[PDB]
Amino acid sequence: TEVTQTPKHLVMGMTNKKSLKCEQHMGHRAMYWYKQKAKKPPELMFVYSYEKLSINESVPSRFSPECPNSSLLNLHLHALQPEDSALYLCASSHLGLAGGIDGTDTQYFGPGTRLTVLEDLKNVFPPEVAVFEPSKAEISRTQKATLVCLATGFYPPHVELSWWVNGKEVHDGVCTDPQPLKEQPALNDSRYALSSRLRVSATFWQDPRNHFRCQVQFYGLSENDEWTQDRAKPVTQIVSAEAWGRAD
Amino acid sequence: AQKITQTQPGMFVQEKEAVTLDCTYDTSDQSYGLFWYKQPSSGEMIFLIYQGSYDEQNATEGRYSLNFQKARKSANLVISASQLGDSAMYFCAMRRNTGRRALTFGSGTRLQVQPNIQNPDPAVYQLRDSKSSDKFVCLFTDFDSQINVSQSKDSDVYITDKCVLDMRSMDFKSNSAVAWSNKSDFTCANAFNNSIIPEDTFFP
Ligand SMILES: *[C@@H]1O[C@H](CO)[C@@H](O)[C@H](O)[C@H]1NC(C)=O
Ligand SMILES: *[C@@H]1O[C@H](CO)[C@@H](O)[C@H](O)[C@H]1NC(C)=O
Repeated sequence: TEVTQTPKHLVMGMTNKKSLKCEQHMGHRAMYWYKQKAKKPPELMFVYSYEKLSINESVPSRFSPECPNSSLLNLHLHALQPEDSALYLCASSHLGLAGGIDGTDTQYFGPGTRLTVLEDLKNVFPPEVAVFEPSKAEISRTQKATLVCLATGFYPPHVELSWWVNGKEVHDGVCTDPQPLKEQPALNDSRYALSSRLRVSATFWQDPRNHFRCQVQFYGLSENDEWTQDRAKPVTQIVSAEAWGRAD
Repeated sequence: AQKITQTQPGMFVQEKEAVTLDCTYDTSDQSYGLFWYKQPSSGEMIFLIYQGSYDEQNATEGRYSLNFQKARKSANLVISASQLGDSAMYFCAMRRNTGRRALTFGSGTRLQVQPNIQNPDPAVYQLRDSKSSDKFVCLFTDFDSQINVSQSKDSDVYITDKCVLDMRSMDFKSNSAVAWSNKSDFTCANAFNNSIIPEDTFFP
């Protein structure tokens, strides 16, 4: 009882060809594509009724949608432009026949394809990670210890941060910035930074056999892409920083 | 055509209090439906509540209710007993009932749910890098949910938003915000120097 969409992230240039997939298994016969630019509302692109295009909101031809089955709506992409960077949202809803019942045909949305389209692939950089240890003052005054992890210098701004303690991912006592932060706020193609906090008891941080790892999953170029620099090709990758609990 | 207006861009509620997010609309078609959807950090659009234009039964669904006044063209969302997971971008939306039922979305209103700070201890601590001992960050923590953290006017000093941290082991909640910068003049004493900070804030 949900809509799936793949890929969840996508970085392309102005030459690549790619395709977004949308799938539902509720029996819905109305399917929809919406485009959500950053800090803007979602905007209709396409509507399909019974697998046939009903609405095309003047979407430029380089977007080529397609409905091979009732459960599946594709969007084929080629020759995109940087202004096409957006969150592409799939939706679906019941559509009853003529003279049939009129219910609340609520639209249910997929999780969306985060799409970044670059003028040049030069712009893509992976995060640098560092971990900062809790201060003696904090432990002495709160009997608590707050680690901070900080990812810096990355582009595009879609990364996934998690904390791993003694090998197992933790969720309690975590706080991650809901949104990244521009490092050069006056520039079009700014690189980005994101910070997270993990807070534990004073004893736990002082236990020197406890490991703390901050993990940043970066979404960048895939293997089919063509890198043209002595820098390392920024493939979808994991960058990490670690710290040992210490006796102080 | 259909227009949605959400005047407020951002809201705050204390945990367990109710909040009202405002929405008015215009439509030419006299048969329509009003929607609210929520968008967490994750990025998905979650259906909350629906109100058809001829219901004459003000809508309610879980902790959500809909102040629907057609004469005023208002469709406010009331969220009861706010929980910390309620923080997200809330979108007012509308469709005609007569055609393909495509939604038009408002500009959206961000909601930030705040914890009731059990015992404030506003401090600004300094945290050292585990690799190279010189680089550092500044952590402003444990203050009351009233306090606002402001971006630096300077563009080379990065200041984080408010973040809400829940240690379910401790049954304890705290606010924090992070500051860092590569200028040699930047320290913890001046890091938040253009945000209104409680006077007793501890700087070890
Ligand atoms: C949608 O409309 C635009 C403008 O009329 C047109 O160029 C484009 O090819 C159309 N797309 C489809 C899939 O019909
Ligand atoms: C919805 O709530 C408003 C209060 O803002 C009330 O005046 C209105 O009558 C309610 N709608 C219905 C259909 O009762």
